[PDB]
Amino acid sequence: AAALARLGLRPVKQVRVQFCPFEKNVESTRTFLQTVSSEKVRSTNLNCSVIADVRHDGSEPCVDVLFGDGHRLIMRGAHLTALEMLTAFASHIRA
Amino acid sequence: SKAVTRHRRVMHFQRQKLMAVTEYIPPKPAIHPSCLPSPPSPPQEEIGLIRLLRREIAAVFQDNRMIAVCQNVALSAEDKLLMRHQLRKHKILMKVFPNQVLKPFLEDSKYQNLLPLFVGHNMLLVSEEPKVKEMVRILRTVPFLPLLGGCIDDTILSRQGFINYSK
Amino acid sequence: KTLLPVPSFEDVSIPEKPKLRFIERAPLVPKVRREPKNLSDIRGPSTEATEFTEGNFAILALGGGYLHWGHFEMMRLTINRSMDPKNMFAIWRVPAPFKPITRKSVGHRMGGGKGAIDHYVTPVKAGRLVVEMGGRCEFEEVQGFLDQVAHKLPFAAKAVSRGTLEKMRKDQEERERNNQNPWTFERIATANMLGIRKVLSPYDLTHKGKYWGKFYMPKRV
Amino acid sequence: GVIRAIVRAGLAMPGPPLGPVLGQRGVSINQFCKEFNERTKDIKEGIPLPTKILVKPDRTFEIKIGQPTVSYFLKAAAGIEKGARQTGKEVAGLVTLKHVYEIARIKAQDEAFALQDVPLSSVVRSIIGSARSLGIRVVKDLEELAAFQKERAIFLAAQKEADLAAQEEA
Amino acid sequence: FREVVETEGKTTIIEGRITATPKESPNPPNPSGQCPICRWNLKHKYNYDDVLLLSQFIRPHGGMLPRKITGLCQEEHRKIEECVKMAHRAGLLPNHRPRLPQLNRYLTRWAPGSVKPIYKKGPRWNRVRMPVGSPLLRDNVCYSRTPWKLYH
Amino acid sequence: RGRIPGRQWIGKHRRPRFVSLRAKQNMIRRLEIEAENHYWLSM
Amino acid sequence: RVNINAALVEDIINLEEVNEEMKSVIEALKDNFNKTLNIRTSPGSLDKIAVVTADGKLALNQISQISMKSPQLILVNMASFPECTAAAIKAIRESGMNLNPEVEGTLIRVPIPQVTREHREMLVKLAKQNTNKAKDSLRKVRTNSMNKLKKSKDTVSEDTIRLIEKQISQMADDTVAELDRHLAVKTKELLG
Amino acid sequence: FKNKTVLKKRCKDCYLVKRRGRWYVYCKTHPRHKQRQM
Amino acid sequence: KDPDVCTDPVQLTTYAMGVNIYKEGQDVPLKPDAEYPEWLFEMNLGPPKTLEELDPESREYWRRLRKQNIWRHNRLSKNK
RNA sequence: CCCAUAGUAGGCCUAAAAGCAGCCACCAAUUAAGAAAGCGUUCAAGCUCAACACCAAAAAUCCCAAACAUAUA
Ligand SMILES: [Mg+2]
Ligand SMILES: [Mg+2]
Ligand SMILES: [Mg+2]
Ligand SMILES: [Zn+2]
Ligand SMILES: [Zn+2]
Repeated sequence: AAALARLGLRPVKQVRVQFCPFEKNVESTRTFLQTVSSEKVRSTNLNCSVIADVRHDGSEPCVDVLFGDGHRLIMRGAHLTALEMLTAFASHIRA
Repeated sequence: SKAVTRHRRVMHFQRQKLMAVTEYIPPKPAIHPSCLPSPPSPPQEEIGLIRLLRREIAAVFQDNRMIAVCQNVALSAEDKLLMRHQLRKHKILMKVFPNQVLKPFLEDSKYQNLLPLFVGHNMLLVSEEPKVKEMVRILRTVPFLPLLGGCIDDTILSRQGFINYSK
Repeated sequence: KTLLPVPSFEDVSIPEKPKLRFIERAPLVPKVRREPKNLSDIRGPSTEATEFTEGNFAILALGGGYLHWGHFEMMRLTINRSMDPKNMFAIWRVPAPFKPITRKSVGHRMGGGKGAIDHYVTPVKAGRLVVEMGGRCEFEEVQGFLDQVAHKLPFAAKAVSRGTLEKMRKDQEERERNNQNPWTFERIATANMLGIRKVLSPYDLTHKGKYWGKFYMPKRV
Repeated sequence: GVIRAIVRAGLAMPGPPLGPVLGQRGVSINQFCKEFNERTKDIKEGIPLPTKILVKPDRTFEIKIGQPTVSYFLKAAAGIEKGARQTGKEVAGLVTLKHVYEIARIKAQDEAFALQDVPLSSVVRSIIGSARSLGIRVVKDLEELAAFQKERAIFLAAQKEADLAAQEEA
Repeated sequence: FREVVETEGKTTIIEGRITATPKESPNPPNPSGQCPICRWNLKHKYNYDDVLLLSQFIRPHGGMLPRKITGLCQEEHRKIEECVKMAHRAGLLPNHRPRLPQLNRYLTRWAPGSVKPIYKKGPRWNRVRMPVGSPLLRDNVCYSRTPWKLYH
Repeated sequence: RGRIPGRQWIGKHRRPRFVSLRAKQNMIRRLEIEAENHYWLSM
Repeated sequence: RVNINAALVEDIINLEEVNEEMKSVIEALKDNFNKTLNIRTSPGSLDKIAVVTADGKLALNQISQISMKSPQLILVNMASFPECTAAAIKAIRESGMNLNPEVEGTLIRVPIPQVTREHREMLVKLAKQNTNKAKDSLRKVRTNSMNKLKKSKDTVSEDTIRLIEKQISQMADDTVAELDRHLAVKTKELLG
Repeated sequence: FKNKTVLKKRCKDCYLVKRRGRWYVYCKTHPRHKQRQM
Repeated sequence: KDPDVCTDPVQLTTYAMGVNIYKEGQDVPLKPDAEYPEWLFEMNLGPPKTLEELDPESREYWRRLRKQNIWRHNRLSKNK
């Protein structure tokens, strides 16, 4: 959160997070959504866009990121945790 | 030398033997008092906070018509206050409540299909009449909809269910 | 969150002079007679300021020692700096310096009669209170400056409250009741079990193990 | 960024406090003063009121404005006293529940109150909390304010003569 | 346990998959025990050499596990962390050499490089004696009559 | 290095002697003997 | 090296008075140095220029002020009246500082032209001679003190007499060291 | 840098650690807060 | 800066001044019965009553409790 | 870790006391944010905290016995 907003997350363009509210292993994705919907992270980048799909069909949360360079990152956020996903996101921003 | 001195006057050897013999040997059981015993905790008392909260949530649910919840987007304070402004223009009653206290109520208010829904941060918004079109057009005017698994007129609906009920 | 109540009270009434009174270097009538170097007034426990009076939080002396105008000025000035007069009031339990001491001319040979007076000092024994404080204050906010004053003091001292002093006393009592060591200086000295009354003093019969010189060993039981 | 501060509809030409900050922000004192006057001079002159302004990276600004100060409105409703020594406790200043209702009605225009729901009970609590600090008591169905006016005149006379004595002593 | 992998042209996929979770024995010798040492009668009867249980409370790189997950006492946790430092320093755990792009040794409390050498050892009454082991294992049962001599 | 000021066992600074479990057990043995003496002197 | 102090039986000599007299000599020397003109503008002018309008003397300090702004151009304010302006002007002109008095309203401009290197010479030598007179005063004071001390060598112990001698000598040494410190400091100041 | 027996965190950025046998206090924001343990 | 003028006591009693935000100035109607609702009637004028009588369940009770807690916390922090 | 809207720059003489020059009170809006706890600003501004949410060591001819962790008092 704080580190992400500090590093500014400039190259990123699009950030999808999709999930089903009734699946169990989802609170990690919800925390990711929260920290990405925080004020400073979205204020740093207005051209960037975040999209939260609350689709109920299926039982598999997923995360997706598209960068200005065009790189495509995907996370199966079922057996993953919030801080881990954030560290991976920061590392790929560094990339 | 004198008895009283600034420095610690070294004592006689016999006296030091006596002082080395005489100490507090703490009476300890053979078993450490933590690993084995495991004492039970008292029946912690219940508080007027949760009492009033239960009464308030009852007055909410057993008096309104439409219920919904949406994840706390956590946007700016002024922007969120403007949000609340137009939402109260649209009459919706929007609040939050701690999950730690709301889950037990949800376990006996005949709402046990929602217990998995509530976790982390959230925002609960209710009406006496449906405001589905306006709430959903606000929540799709925003760049991402946080709504999830809300219940109207004692009927649990999803996002697609809300769209259907609005059309 | 678990919320607890805030302490309420109305029994507190602050005097007109909450600040500490100025302490003179010596009395206005210097005594011409010079006194000896008696140390029993430093050795052993105290009996005049062991208990509290119209106060809540004080400084306690574990070991004995002297106090002169330097220490008095330090305490007074720092407490007046750190204290809010309308909310708290402080008082001295230590009487003014009356005990004289003499110091001959430096670089002078031995003898030639007793030296003349230089200044006066106040003695203090262990288990004695020196400064008391009362008001709408707890102990935690006061710990800071009280215990820094204690560390500035020559002898070992502490910041203390009535509850903490009672805690100390009762825990020492239960320790001396529950010690598993069958042999205690109490018994050994009162019986003279090995003629150790040679190495020991008659004072030890009541300064038994806790005291050595002016010092005080609280862990000793 | 954003600056929220009081302003005077009557005098805004120099802006001794506003001029410097506005210059460091880059906006023009002349432009800001013109935009202020355009909407303030056509309505009122000689009144304090809070205002919010914001400077953009392209320097563009828009002057939003709410209502005047509850402090000023209460000062106008009651006699000019500008607080007093030992305020809050004593009963300086007289107001009634009709004044309460009317000031709630006029504060309903406030932007923050327009943003919020501001139930009438909440507005009443807010205004009475302000009055308790200003040193204003609200009497229900008061009469014969003239004796109180004379009492307060004597009180202010004592105040000013004590101030004169202090100045002479200093 | 779960294994995570981050793998494609211009695209990348991060995935965590569950793994085989081992379990304890079905017959706890000492019930009513909140710590494993008390459940198995291992409170004062272990050391650095008996690494079979130490291998259970370590990561493959050689890292200590957290108390909140392992369910141990604070004293026992610090005991085993010191003991694992001792084991690593002795080199009994070669497979857990952490991550990449000379002398025999044992019973070493502190790190080798950090310690400065004593260019002078004082007299008998204030000698700079050398540390060994730790006071943590001082409570360990000593079958010998003399106690453990921790400072040489 | 490590000298003791003046004589090794007297004065303001002397050589610090320390006690051992040997002497401790010796003296507590003697104290138990003294306790038995007290008992038999009673009655 | 070592400093000695005696606060005891001494009966025939008083050391407090000797210290007071040495400090008074130092004060007189400091006063003479401060009177001595300097390169920096108006050290002594404001505080030791005399006015004549009133029968009772009043220093220029008491009627004027030293709350100025610029060093390049020096003013002086007339605090009491805008009529003692001329009084202070005449006082400053009669003062032996060779300044420039100009009048404006109730303020007086005082441009300072530099005084005649030989001016530094004369000032340093005045300082030196004041130092010499102060040293002579100290010598006479201490010699008279030593005389009244040794007046009673017979009854009092000899060791006490000679240690009091040592104390007086060391005190005079400290005094003369302070005097030399002042002289050198202000000589460097004059040269600056 | 300065050596103190007792250590104190001046600012939140000051973080204390145990390195090469001694206690250190480092602060990148305020390097003057660096503090060794004697 | 300062107000323009304050009217007479009886005039202020009859009408509230400073209410009109326009230059013309207007008198406001008045009535005790309909202008005042029941909650306004029962609204208390004195200071907030004491925690001894604040109901344990009322929200303002715990509000006051939290206020006292933060007051003492601020005092402890100031004294450090 | 987390985040921190504002009635209100509360009033008082100053160039301002916007929360921090000081004095009086210290209530009150939102379920929550101190008429302001610590920094900082000439004053402002701005940053954190509280709140609500989630869950012990130095000296001089060259230190000083050497070694030891385990086989029953
Ligand atoms: Mg003797
Ligand atoms: Mg010897
Ligand atoms: Mg916080
Ligand atoms: Zn255990
Ligand atoms: Zn730092």
